Amino acid sequence: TTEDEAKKFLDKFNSKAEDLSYESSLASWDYNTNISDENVQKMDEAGAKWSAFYEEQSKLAKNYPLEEIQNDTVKRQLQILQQSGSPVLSEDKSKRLNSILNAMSTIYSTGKVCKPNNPQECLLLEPGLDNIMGTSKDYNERLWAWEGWRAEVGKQLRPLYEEYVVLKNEMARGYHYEDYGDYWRRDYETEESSGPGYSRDQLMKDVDRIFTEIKPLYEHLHAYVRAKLMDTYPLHISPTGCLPAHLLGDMWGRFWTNLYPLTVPFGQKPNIDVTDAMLNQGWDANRIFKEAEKFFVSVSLPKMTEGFWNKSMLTEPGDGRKVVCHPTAWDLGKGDFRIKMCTKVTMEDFLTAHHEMGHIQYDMAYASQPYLLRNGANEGFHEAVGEVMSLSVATPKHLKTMGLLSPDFREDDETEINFLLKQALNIVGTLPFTYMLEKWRWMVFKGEIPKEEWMKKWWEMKREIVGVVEPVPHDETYCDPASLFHVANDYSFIRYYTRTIFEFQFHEALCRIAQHNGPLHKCDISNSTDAGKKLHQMLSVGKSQAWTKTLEDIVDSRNMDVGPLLRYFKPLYTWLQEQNRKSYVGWNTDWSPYADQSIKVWISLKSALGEKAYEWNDNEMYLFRSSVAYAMREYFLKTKNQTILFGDENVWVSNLKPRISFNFHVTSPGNVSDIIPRPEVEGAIRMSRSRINDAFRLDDNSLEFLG
Amino acid sequence: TNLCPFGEVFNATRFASVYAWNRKRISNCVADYSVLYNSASFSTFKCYGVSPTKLNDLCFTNVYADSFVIRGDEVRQIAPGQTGKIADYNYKLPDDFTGCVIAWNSNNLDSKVGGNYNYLYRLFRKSNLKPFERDISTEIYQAGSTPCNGVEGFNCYFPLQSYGFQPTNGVGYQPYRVVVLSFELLHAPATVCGP
Ligand SMILES: [Zn+2]
Repeated sequence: TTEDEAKKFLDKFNSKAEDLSYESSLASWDYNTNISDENVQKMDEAGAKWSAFYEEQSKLAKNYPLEEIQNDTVKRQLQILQQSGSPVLSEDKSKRLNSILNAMSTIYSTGKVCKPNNPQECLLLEPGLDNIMGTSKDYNERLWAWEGWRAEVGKQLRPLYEEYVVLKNEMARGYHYEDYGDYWRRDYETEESSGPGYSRDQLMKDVDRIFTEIKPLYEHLHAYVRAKLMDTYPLHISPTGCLPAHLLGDMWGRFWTNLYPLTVPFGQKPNIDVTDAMLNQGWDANRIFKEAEKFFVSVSLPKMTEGFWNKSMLTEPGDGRKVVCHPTAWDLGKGDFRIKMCTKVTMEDFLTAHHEMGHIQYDMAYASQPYLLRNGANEGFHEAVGEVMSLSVATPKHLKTMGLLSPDFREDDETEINFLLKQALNIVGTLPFTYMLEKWRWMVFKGEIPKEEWMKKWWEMKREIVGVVEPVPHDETYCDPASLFHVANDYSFIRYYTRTIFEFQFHEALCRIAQHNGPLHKCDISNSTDAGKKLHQMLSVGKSQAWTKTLEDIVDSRNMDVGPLLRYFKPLYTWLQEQNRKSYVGWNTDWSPYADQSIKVWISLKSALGEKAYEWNDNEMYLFRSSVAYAMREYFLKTKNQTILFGDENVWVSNLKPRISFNFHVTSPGNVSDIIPRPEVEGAIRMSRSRINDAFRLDDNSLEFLG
Repeated sequence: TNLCPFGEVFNATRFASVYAWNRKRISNCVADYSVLYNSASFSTFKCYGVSPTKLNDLCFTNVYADSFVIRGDEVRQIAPGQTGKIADYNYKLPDDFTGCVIAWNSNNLDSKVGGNYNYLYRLFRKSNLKPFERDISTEIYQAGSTPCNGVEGFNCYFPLQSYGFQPTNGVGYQPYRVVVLSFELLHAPATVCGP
């Protein structure tokens, strides 16, 4: 029968795959713990040996009909094998695609933005632009770095990205999925029985719903932050419009954590920082991880293995070892678990250590499963199991019975609101950001957004969904979404959305098992064997079950509830409402920081609509912007005796309509921040309005300027 | 009246593969089985029927010492009534086993950087093994119904795979050396007594 054929087929695949990736994991661990060029080769060799074998076994598994197989666990193993990692593409269109992906990664990693008054001080993203967008309170400086990182690097990705979705669709369609988005959303597609199956389109419907339930709590946080940012940017933020996209604490606005010094509810009271107590008490790396190991075993989980202690890299080394050390939790295989992290004696790295070991604990539980099922239920389970541990440990109660907090320390409600907000800027501020991004990409892979509408539609959803407005208008030469690491490196982004919901579902569930009374953010799972057994039962199944069921036997619901999240934030939600009584809640989609200084133009409809002889296109827009620059050039020379060399690059068109109307403003040539005031631009146009109507053959009722 | 050559079985340079497990015949010698059971070098020493304690005051016709190598997870399968890739296809013990099962971690002697792959095991067999049966055949295994005709391909696999013993593996994947003592009692001279 065709089940035995696949049962023995997987038996052999398992016997070879296990060691083929372990030698691959070893080869990449040798590199990450000692960067060299020998290790880059020893890595790529084992990676190729693994990929080639995975292709071979995905083809040989393709001709195993899933219809006639009456066992479910072996069904899922074949599914992973057939779905992923096949060839469906020609050798030329595959080579072409690989070059596009490396180019996008290299450009993002090596790109830099130079200064306006010193072009030799060019600055990379890490750590140069990261540090600016995360700490600067200078509007113009952040605007330079924001716009500069979208014109010098983003524009380079627009042609590469356009070709990248085409080859991804052409590949995804060959896997018999609708789009590349359809191929991404397959990870949530389960099979369930004793019940109805979760489908790929059901993920989109549940994600739209969850956002609409987050919109209230976000609108109030968005409104409170807006009112606070008004104190430090008085004349740049409208109290009812959107938020400038370059003032959100980083380059993109993915998190608002770096806005806490400007939005702290009660600044006079600092947030709890344990670092000084750890230092004075003489803590080291070992003490941090042993205290994390003690925490997990206090929840009836297993302690680490001496293979983890004797082989992992807990600290940056001696003797000039170049190490990529950004915290990761390696399940190399064959029961070999390690953690690579340049841990320091801080509270941040103290929580991160519990997060990493949280990944290892997940890895150890499902190690008993077959190789293809050794993974989280869906792509959001791992990084949520990681963060739930970080939640309970960061609490004042836990630090109290650790020796890092005085027993005479009090927890008043003023600091609780400080903590809740510090969490919300990170956890809740990212949810609309994460949601519109994946939505935009889903819509691009489906084809619902033509390439000539990409940036038009991209920022419409920014003002509508996230309520943030671009500081300068971007036409379709930009590729602003690709300015993010995840977009330009072909990684999913909904996994950060779903993990956040699953995180607090887990949290609210385990705090009920642990009989925790009081507010949810003060919970702690330590020393609860009841709560740890149910956790290990979910971690042990791995990927061998419907994630709906796997989630059902922890939180008692088959579905994805954002309830626990809003329940976790009710203390801040009811505080924000009382703090928003005197300001506006919501945003104005049409406002922009460049709007009032712009000038509305009305293209003449020389014939009704669609008569395309006239009815201007991209090339006429260049001629119009160059004609405006001339008028500005001529004006300053004839009225101020100044040689200011404007160009088409200094005329910014917004509110574009399909050859009907648009706005435009002007900036100083090498300084995007300084906008030429509107009355002066109006005068510069009057002086040469006869010269601009001639070139387009219009007669001053056809070409109008609304003022 | 000499001492049984257990140092040949236990202190051997290289062990045999599990599919091709070794057997040493032991006769006409004195054996102090209390050195084995009171040695701290072993991770497993389990007996069945006979008692470890002070039963080196018995007699037997022949003592049989089987030896092979497996990974830690598979040590449980060297026992009466166990199932698995080892107990079914490589080494099977009878329900009425009269002997002992000894084991010890051999990560120091059988694991190599890059990986030691000399130790093999059987992954497919048309039927299970009878107790103490050895199958050293290398016939291509037929899983489908198309004739394999002695060549591996779709639904036709080579029956023996290779243990990937690395020194950095977990304990369950680390190599373990195993010695299974078999005590035989025939209506016969009973040469190996031992005081
Ligand atoms: Zn993580």
